[PDB]
Order: sequence, then structure tokens, then C-alpha cells
Amino acid sequence: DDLPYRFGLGKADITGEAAEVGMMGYSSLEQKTAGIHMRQWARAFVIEEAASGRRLVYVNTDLGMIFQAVHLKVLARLKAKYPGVYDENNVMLAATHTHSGPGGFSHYAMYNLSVLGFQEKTFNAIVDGIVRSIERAQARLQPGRLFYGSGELRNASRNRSLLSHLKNPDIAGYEDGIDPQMSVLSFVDANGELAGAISWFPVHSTSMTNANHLISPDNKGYASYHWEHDVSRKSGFVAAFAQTNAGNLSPNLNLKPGSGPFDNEFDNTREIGLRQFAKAYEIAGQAQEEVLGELDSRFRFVDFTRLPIRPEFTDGQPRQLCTAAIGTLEEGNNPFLSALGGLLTGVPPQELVQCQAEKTILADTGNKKPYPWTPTVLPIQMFRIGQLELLGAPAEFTVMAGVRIRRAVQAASEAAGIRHVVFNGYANAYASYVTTREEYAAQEYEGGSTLYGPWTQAAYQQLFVDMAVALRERLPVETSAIAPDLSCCQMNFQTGVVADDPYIGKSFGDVLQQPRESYRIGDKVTVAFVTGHPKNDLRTEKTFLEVVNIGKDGKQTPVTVATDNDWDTQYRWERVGISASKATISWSIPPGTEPGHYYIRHYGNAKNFWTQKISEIGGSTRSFEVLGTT
Ligand SMILES: CCCCCCCCCCCCCCCC(=O)O
Ligand SMILES: [Mg+2]
Ligand SMILES: [Zn+2]
Repeated sequence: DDLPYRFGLGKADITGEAAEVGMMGYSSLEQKTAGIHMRQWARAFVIEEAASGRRLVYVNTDLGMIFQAVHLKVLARLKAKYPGVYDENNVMLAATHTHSGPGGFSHYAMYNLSVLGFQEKTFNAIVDGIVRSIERAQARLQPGRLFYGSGELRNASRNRSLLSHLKNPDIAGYEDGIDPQMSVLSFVDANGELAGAISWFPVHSTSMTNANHLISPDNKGYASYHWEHDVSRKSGFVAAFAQTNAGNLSPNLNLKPGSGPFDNEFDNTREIGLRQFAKAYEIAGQAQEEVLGELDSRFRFVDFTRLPIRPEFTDGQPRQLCTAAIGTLEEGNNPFLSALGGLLTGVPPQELVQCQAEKTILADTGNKKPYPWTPTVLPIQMFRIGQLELLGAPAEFTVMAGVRIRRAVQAASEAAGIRHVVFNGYANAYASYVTTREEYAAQEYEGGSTLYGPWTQAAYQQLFVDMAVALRERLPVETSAIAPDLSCCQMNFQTGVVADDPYIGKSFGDVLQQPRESYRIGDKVTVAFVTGHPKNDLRTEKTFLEVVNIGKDGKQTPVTVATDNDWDTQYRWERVGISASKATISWSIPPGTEPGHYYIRHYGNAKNFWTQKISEIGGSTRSFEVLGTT
């Protein structure tokens, strides 16, 4: 015949600087990276219509957000290497909204504030890994089928701003403040075995708190890892856990037996990840509806400055968006904030005060010079995948802000044969929060980070409906406005690596703490090595550590059984004295590990003060025995 689509699945490492960079999400000057729990990945899904095609690519990333700077550079790189294949119309980048990665990868000052500015090494790793994930995906194209399903996930999330949610007049089906809908797009190969999947479900990826310093992809990242590493059987499975409208949704409390909820953020991350995984796996297993039909897409950069909004989307009067403002730790420090001005002096312009409505302005970000602290030109994008439409929206939408847009788009698209509309927030840029008009009036946290005023949600609804109508009628969307390039003029106040020295009387790679003679399943092995600063080399597609199996004995050929990516391992870096440092590596030995002999290897990099040369360093522990059974 035969198969309606081809798809390609790819994954690549986008982990940034693992020590001494402010983390992105919690806005803390006292949350710097200090190691890795699990790495961050870009997971790319290339889809081609056999009829056609007509190729689309969707990439979900283990990041707090995908900033405009990343989107622009990724597109340029794709156009340079693969001319005519990819552009803004057929590439969607989205983020899981983990709050446990290194920051500094926006070009807008607001989002770099707590990080003390732009961190080029982390930015570059993100861009490069997103591109590598697409390269890997497109090199693995195969014929297959696509299925769609949905279901209700009850106990994974909770509304964190319920007072505002309840101000909406239209909350039937959302009376608990939760959007319980999970949607799954499954990728079924010519065998039809499940080759990969994308799950969409809204919940903040904040199980690892602002007290944590280890890099982690958080609860959605655990869901992906559990599917790829613990569950599939097949290689190489790619499972993305993506967001929808999560602006006002937090992980539910973890009240599983024997746990306080509070007691252990790793347990919480695993539990909330597992709750999402279990539902995604259930839905995929149902293969509810085969996806059939054309691939299509639209994309527009929209200038938000004085954007007119038609009365059909507002209270019934014509409206216009406001320039950006935030409503009501630097301190202290913050030299980057100081280089920006920093906070004050208002009163802001009267026109701004007036049209921001119930907001009490804390910072007038839109009027900052030479550059606004927040974006002004924002991407709006939609993919059609058979009877599915997937929307990529550049912000955090509350449940009702997203639901209203979904409803409006489904109404506009029904005649085109669309039956399911999936709203993917955190896509292509990041412009803070979107609350409905009613929520905005309450001015809880999400209101007050709704930058463009009370009609921000109405603007997005208009933009998406107009795009849906263009798709329906065939026909282009309006010409894109011109996304500002701020690459020239990025500031940074985060110091780098001066140099590394080994511990006095030792060499890089020397073992500081050897493992015990023997351990049992369930025990944690902790070892430590003289190291150098992880800012020297991200060890992209490699590792800071290996757990190595050498057999029952002997004497057997070494086989790596765990890397720094794995849930069961941790890598921690800490400064010792002026220029020395230690790498502490742990392994929690999981059920099912073979009894036998093991050791731990460390890989790192060190910088010479005099030459500035960066070299490879490393070491291996003595062996230890895991005791048990089979
Ligand atoms: C107000 C909207 C109409 C104006 C749009 C400007 C037309 C130029 C766009 C050309 C790019 C091709 C757009 C996709 C068209 C299609 O495939 O249906
Ligand atoms: Mg690990
Ligand atoms: Zn958020």
C-alpha cells in the first residue's frame, strides 16, 4: 500500500553547566548548580506524510522554557545545514518546565536576573543539542502509523491559585481547578510495536525544590526516563512528557504510605513522574483512534506592542494590549540588576497604569532601555497532524486560559476535519503567564505576571483562532514581524573558572573515599575523587561517572551498568579551599542488580592557570562486592 506516515525519533544531551550557575525557574541568587542527578535531553519527533511529505518536527526539551534566543539560533542552524528542509513553519520547540536546570539562556534580562546574566556555554549546549536531536531523528526515519488517545489523570496535580480559577463563569468539568486531560500521540512501527510517544498533561515540574542544587529534569523527566530505561524493552524508545496549560497547576502532595510530603523531593519527583507515566502508558495501550490525513502548519511572529483585539474576544469593546509590566535576593546582590538600572524609578506612564487595570505595577519591563526586559514579538504556531491540531504557545497558560483557546480553535477547525486540539504551552519563546480576564482581576501570582494586561488571554485567543481559520481556508497567515536580535549585547556578572589545582599532595582523579568491601541491594555506595570544575567541559553525550560491572568474579570484561544520567546515581561537585574540588559520586543499588564485583570510574576536566589549557582527568575506585541472590 502501504503506511500513511514516516517518523523519526531522536534524543540528544542539552545539559548545561553543572556547577556554579544559577538555576532557572525559582529566581534565586542562592540556587547554583552543584552536580547532576539526571541529564537534560531534547527529544525530537520528525513526522512525514507519505503522500506528501510535508515534514514536521516537534522537539520537547528538559528545560524551564524555550527562550526566543534558542528558537532563533536553532532555526538559523537548521537552515544552514539543511536548506529547504526546515524553517519556522515546520519546527516546534517546547519545554517540560523543569526548575532544576542551569539558567542564563534567554536574551531578555528578566529571565536572566537571578543567574546574573547570559551564560553562553549553557546556551550553546542547548542550541547544539536541540539541533543534534533533530539530526538523529531525521537519520532514523521509518514507515509507521500514528495513534491518538486521551484520558483523565486525577491525583497528579492541584491548582495553586484556586481563588482566581473560581472567578471564571465557565468552569464545568474543571470544578476542582485541575485540567485532568492527558493526551498521547503514539508512534507505531511497521511491526506495529510502540516505538515512541508524546504525552501532554499540565503540571509544574517543580517536585525538586529551590533547596536542590543537582541538575534534574524533574517529574516529567522521570516519566520519560522510566518509560525509556525501565519499561520499553525496545531500543531506542523515545518518550516525551510535554505540558499543556499548567500556569496555575502544581504537583499534588505526595501522601503515599510511609511518606511525609515534604520528606523527600526525590521520592516526590519519582512518584509524580510515575503517576503521569502510568496514565500515558494506559492511554497508549488503548490505541484509541488512528491519526489519518494531511500534515500542515502555520507560523507567525506577532508584534504584541499595541496589538488590537477585536470585540468578539473581549468584554464587547475593542481593546489593545499594554506594554509589559510585572505586578506586586537583590537585595543583594545583584550587579546585573544594577547594570540594568535596576528596580525603579516609577511612577510608570499614566497610560500604562490605566490600561494594566487591576495590576499594581512593580516593574515596567516594556519601557526599559536600550532593551525591554521582556519580549515584544512572539511566535504563534499550529501544526495539523491528520485530525489533530497541536498549538505551540509561548507562555504559561492557566487551565481556563488554555481551555478557552482550545474550545475556540476546535469550533473554528471542526469544518476542516479537526477532532482534537492539543494546547502545548512553553513553546518557541517564553513570555511569562497568561490568565483569563477574570483571573487577571484577582491578581494572584499568575495575574501580575500576565505581562500585557487584562486582555492578554483574549489576544492569544484571537491570534490562534485567526491562524486556525487560515489553515481551514488554506491561505497564509499575516506576514511575520521581525524578532529582535539581542545577541550583540548580552551582559554577564557570573565569574568563570580561574583555574584548578589538585588537593595538596594529590593528583587529579585520586580517590578520596573508597567504597566499603561489600553492599546489599538497597544500599547506597558513596565514593569521592579529587576533580576539576565541571564548567571546563559539559561532557555532552558523555558522563562524569560510570558504575562498572566486572563479574561474579572475575576478571570479566568491564560492562557499564550506570552513567550520570541514571536515576540511581548522583554526581556532586564542591569547592575545596581556593582552587581544588571534589566529585562525590553515589549509587543506590536497585532491585535486580546482579551479585558480583563492581567499581566506580570518574571522568572530569581541569584548567591550568598559566596556560589556560583544559585537560582530561579521571580515576577509578577499588572494586566492591554486591551480595544477594541470582
Ligand atoms: C492577512 C493574511 C493574508 C496575507 C498573507 C501574506 C501572503 C504571503 C505569505 C506567503 C507564505 C505562504 C503561506 C502559506 C500559504 C499556504 O500554504 O496555504
Ligand atoms: Mg544520575
Ligand atoms: Zn511556571
